[PDB]
Amino acid sequence: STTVAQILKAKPDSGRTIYTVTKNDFVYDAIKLMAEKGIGALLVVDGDDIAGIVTERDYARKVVLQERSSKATRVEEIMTAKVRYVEPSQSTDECMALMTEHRMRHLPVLDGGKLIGLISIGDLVKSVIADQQFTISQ
Amino acid sequence: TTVAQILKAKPDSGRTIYTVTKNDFVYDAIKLMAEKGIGALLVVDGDDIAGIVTERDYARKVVLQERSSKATRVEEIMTAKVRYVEPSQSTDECMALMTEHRMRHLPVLDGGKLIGLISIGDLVKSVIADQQFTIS
Ligand SMILES: NC(=O)c1ccc[n+]([C@@H]2O[C@H](COP(=O)([O-])OP(=O)(O)OC[C@H]3O[C@@H](n4cnc5c(N)ncnc54)[C@H](O)[C@@H]3O)[C@@H](O)[C@H]2O)c1
Ligand SMILES: NC(=O)c1ccc[n+]([C@@H]2O[C@H](COP(=O)([O-])OP(=O)(O)OC[C@H]3O[C@@H](n4cnc5c(N)ncnc54)[C@H](O)[C@@H]3O)[C@@H](O)[C@H]2O)c1
Ligand SMILES: Nc1ncnc2c1ncn2[C@@H]1O[C@H](COP(=O)(O)O)[C@@H](O)[C@H]1O
Ligand SMILES: Nc1ncnc2c1ncn2[C@@H]1O[C@H](COP(=O)(O)O)[C@@H](O)[C@H]1O
Repeated sequence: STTVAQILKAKPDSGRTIYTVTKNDFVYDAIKLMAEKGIGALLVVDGDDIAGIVTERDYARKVVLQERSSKATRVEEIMTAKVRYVEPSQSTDECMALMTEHRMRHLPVLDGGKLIGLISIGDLVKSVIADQQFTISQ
Repeated sequence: TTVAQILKAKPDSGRTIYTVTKNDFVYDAIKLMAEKGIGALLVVDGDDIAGIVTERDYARKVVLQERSSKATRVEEIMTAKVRYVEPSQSTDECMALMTEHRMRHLPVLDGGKLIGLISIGDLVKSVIADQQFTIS
């Protein structure tokens, strides 16, 4: 088994950086920040406690299709509150099952109740093939 | 495991491809993605593959550019240079492509004929679909 710890150590710097917004932030500001960092999710924090999680999938489904403006809508209105998480001990296979079964591409990592990072379906796919050999022609 | 097997694994053997035209409005693309529970649409120019548009394009190229989805065409935000695979190819190859090129969707062509579409989630499922897990 390859672990969540190992996935984070591979991440740049060294998975320690979690990009974040508060519940009161405008959705528009969430979307601008995602764009600035090249990411598709933000952990929603209200002063150190995990409030929820908001992603590009949330923005595509719950704003303009609901007659809302990202500028006049707050993150809380579209985020998922019941956040599923993993611990650094868990295997990538377990993580992939969770993502598949619950239809989510992001998993915060809590260690003893401390948020230590965040992993995504992309980090998991990379670990599956990262050491395999390919050709440009293949 | 092959792309063909990934397609076979899907409910209608992956025969359905949810599609839009280059002239359609982004809002109609977005509406349709919601309607069908998906994150991408193949963009057709009346029977030829013109591009691909995903929830990521929508997140990046519309309101952040002062545009409205009712007032913007799919062509404006789509990716015109589409990468694809054929059924012969292995899931590892598809995973590498998605990782290296930062895309989560691959149309599947067979002899220049579109047969279906696979996503990063189809690949991840194949990796663990046979594996045993407990709730605990
Ligand atoms: N070449 C690579 O190193 C690499 C790594 C990861 C993903 N990818 C690919 O790029 C695309 C990335 O999308 P994804 O589907 O994994 O989702 P994503 O775009 O949300 O994730 C991209 C990277 O940013 C990180 N990230 C996302 N949200 C974060 C947050 N709030 N705080 C801190 N870090 C965060 C992820 O852990 C991941 O490493 C996919 O096509 C995937 O295959 C490539
Ligand atoms: N339980 C399952 O069987 C299952 C299967 C696939 C994905 N997932 C999960 O659900 C989420 C789905 O996201 P995703 O990131 O793979 O992207 P997605 O939301 O675009 O894909 C969802 C499913 O719809 C299909 N699809 C998407 N666009 C299509 C189009 N234009 N035409 C035809 N089919 C299309 C995909 O191939 C995939 O099977 C992820 O968390 C993933 O892990 C679960
Ligand atoms: N760790 C998580 N726990 C619970 N829900 C999540 C998590 N990550 C994402 N989601 C939600 O699941 C949906 C898809 O997210 P994603 O596939 O990560 O874009 C969105 O409605 C998200 O808010
Ligand atoms: N098969 C593909 N070929 C080329 N570009 C793609 C492909 N799939 C998605 N993209 C683009 O890559 C970015 C991320 O897409 P996705 O991860 O599939 O949401 C978006 O700008 C898409 O338009």
